Amino acid sequence: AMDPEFMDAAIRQSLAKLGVQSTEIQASPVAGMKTVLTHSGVLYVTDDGKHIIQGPMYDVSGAHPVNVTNKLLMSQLNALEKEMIVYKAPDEKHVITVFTDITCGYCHKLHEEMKDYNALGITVRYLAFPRQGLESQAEQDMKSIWCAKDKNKAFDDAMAGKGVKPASCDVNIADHYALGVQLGVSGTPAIVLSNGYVVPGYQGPKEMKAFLDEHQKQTS
Amino acid sequence: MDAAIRQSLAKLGVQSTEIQASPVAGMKTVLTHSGVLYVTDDGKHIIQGPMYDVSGAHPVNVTNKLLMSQLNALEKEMIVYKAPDEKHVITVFTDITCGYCHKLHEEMKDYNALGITVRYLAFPRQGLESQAEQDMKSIWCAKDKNKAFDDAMAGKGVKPASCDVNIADHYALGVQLGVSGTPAIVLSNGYVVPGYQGPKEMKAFLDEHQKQTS
Ligand SMILES: [Mg+2]
Repeated sequence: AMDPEFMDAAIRQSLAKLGVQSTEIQASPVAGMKTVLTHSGVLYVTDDGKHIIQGPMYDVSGAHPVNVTNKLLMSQLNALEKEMIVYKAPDEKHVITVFTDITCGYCHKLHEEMKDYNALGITVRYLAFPRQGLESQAEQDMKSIWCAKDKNKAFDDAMAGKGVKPASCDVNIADHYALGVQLGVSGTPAIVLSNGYVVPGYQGPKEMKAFLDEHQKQTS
Repeated sequence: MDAAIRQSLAKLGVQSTEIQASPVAGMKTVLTHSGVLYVTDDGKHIIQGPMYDVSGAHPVNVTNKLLMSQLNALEKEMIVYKAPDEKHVITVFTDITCGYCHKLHEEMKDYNALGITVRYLAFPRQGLESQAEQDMKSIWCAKDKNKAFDDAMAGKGVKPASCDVNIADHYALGVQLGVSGTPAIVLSNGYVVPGYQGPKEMKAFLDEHQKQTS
């Protein structure tokens, strides 16, 4: 608190040379490296800022590798819960957070199946991840959806093909996009599980439920 | 010994061929058949390479810089086409069934004429035991390797041969360097330029790179 942070200052200064001007520096479990969040991804940086390596980092001590970068990011993820468009399941067995795009093919398929996911005990929470870019057709539309009085109704309507009624908001979609990139999201839909594990591509309700049951059993 | 690292890797089905120091205290550079992993001494944490030194004016990929030792150790099984007045040396992962590899090769004199020496290693895109692998094994086992390579590239067939070369060694090093296709051009500090590049473009990039890395 009254403790100076010379070394984190070296990290910021180093990244600045690389054009990376906005950073969030936290601890990493690897001795001599810090976790460094940027808009373009997570970087592991030595304390002195001289060596950099792209995330993610794995803990392989247990029976399966866990992505500790994503486990760490679950804190940032869960802290956007009031901006998530949530479809809760009656007796929740599992919660997933999906990065979605209203022009995304399998995002349409997934949303169509929302009832089936919910029937299986799976709650789905959406964050926005527009392919086209951080300033484009989908990105602006999704800002309007996210700022609606009833996000569920708005989202359902766009996905149904009814178009989107505009609105303006505190929410910056760019926050969702950066979290996604940090998590390693390389396209939509991107399904993020409770410990930050990002599922490879789309899984429908039956397969997802099966996978969630095992993921839960084999993660602490 | 690095027992903990090796134990961790074995749990994952990974085969280490070399474990050595890294710029990070308590973390090792681990060379595998699928790439370079950075692994803590205690066997617990892993980050996939490469690592970058960002202290100088320009970032350097230190993983590939380190790998240049492995690369240069293989100098005697490279097929070398030296430039009369050598100003740069590049190493090229090639495949005799790769279209741009023939384009690159047929311009060998023009690269040489600009002062660029080209050294080949084999990278059979279709993996080991493939026909490309076999033909290139035989090529690399010829007594006149340049004669054999030119002739295969010119369509005059490949004389069968056996020797100490194990193409898998070339392939693995390529994968470690980050080679994901042929031809792949490797500069004196391990920097990889993917795909064919013409003589003039290559000469320009080499001059820029040399200025940046001195
Ligand atoms: Mg640390």
